[PDB]
Amino acid sequence: PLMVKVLDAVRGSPAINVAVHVFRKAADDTWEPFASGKTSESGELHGLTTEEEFVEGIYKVEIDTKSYWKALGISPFHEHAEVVFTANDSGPRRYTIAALLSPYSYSTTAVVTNP
Amino acid sequence: PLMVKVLDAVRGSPAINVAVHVFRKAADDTWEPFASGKTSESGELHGLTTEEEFVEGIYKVEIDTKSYWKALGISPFHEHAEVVFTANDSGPRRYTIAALLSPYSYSTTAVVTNP
Amino acid sequence: CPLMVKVLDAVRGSPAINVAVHVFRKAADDTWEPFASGKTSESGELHGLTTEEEFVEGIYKVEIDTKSYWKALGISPFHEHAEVVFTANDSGPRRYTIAALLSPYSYSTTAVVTN
Amino acid sequence: CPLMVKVLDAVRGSPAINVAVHVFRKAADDTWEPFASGKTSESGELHGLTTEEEFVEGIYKVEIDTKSYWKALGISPFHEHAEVVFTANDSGPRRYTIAALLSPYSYSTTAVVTN
Ligand SMILES: Oc1c(Br)cc(/C=C/c2ccccc2)cc1Br
Ligand SMILES: Oc1c(Br)cc(/C=C/c2ccccc2)cc1Br
Repeated sequence: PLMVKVLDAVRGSPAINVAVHVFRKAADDTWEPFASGKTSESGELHGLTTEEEFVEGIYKVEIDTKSYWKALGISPFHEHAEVVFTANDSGPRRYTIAALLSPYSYSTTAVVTNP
Repeated sequence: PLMVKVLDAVRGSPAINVAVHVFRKAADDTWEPFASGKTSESGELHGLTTEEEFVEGIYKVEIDTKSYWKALGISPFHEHAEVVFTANDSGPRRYTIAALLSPYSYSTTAVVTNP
Repeated sequence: CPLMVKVLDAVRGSPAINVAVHVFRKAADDTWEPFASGKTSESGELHGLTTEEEFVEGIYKVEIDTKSYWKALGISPFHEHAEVVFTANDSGPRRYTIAALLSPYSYSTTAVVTN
Repeated sequence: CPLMVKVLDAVRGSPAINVAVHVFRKAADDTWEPFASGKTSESGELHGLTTEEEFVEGIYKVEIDTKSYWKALGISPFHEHAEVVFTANDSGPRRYTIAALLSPYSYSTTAVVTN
């Protein structure tokens, strides 16, 4: 029920091997690690979680954009791109979080579907 | 070798039933109709052309954003979103043209791959 | 002046300076006629394109010479240019800012319309 | 002042007015400490956050209260807020504008860094 897709606006290509960390806000208001992975050759990251595991909550998807641009030898502006949202509060949904990256800019969007 | 994908930033959903017209610049510098179609329930439009047909040239992909927002009962700013590019000039490539729409804004990106 | 164009560079994190911009108005025969042009300043802005008297209701196209901009920086871009096509409407607010954010394979644009 | 934040609304084509913005600086213990805050003006801009003397090199986070903005307009948004996290570096240019373009399910941000 959670997928992340990352594109590179400079190359005109998927952003491959981008690290992604997902957190969920805990009872005590701290960010607990939830899941993590790397985008594939398609710029997609699948398999982060299951419908059982992905309960209601406030989630933070951290896309490690600085590490991505540095691995490419470029000095970018942002430390990371974060997307913070409440999920599954009217029941289970499927979420795609897409991000389009440039060295000094990013854009993100969500696609939310009801299975 | 040509796909168009359109997302809606207001709904958080694919932009469905968006009309798309493709033109190719002719010998005489006019825009000749090349192909057209509508996005599906996934916001994707497949099947516009073939690798034989999609020769080198300058192409214009016109995404009919006004008609999309009007069909939804909304008065938007732009008449359409255009993406104009040279294609296949170093041999055949696969192109995805993605666009993310709001009533007073759009963003577009290209993903170009070599099969 | 009721129309201003602002262009930014997402790669360098700067105003896009000395970008040619041409504005056209749609004529009764559906051709585009030249209306105004200039080059962006050091702030990435192009002021003084027109006056209230001249800027009547109608369909306008703002063409931004993105290809020359990228080539002058030694970067190969995807698009031939960026175009923004819209209707000016006297029942809306009176001042239009057309803003564009440029990357080699992507651009984003928005309108800020105010009184 | 070396730091300005500008927020725009992609749905209405306007400045995003009276949006709360909080700036934090990363402390030696890795916690975020409050640094500056304010509300955007009628132009969507927040000036006067800090001074040159106070704005030393370091990691800063700009948090934008997008959720309250959309709810005040009667719109259900996706994100809890928008955050922009970056390093201020004295070897780069001296003035930082953080610009954000808001839609209910999307946002785009860019940095314009100039001398
Ligand atoms: O499967 C795709 C593809 Br192909 C492109 C996108 C493009 C997303 C995007 C475009 C402009 C600004 C922000 C995100 C999203 C998804 Br989902
Ligand atoms: O005066 C400005 C500044 Br400074 C930045 C912008 C940024 C616009 C923008 C940001 C993200 C995507 C598309 C456009 C617009 C204006 Br009018």
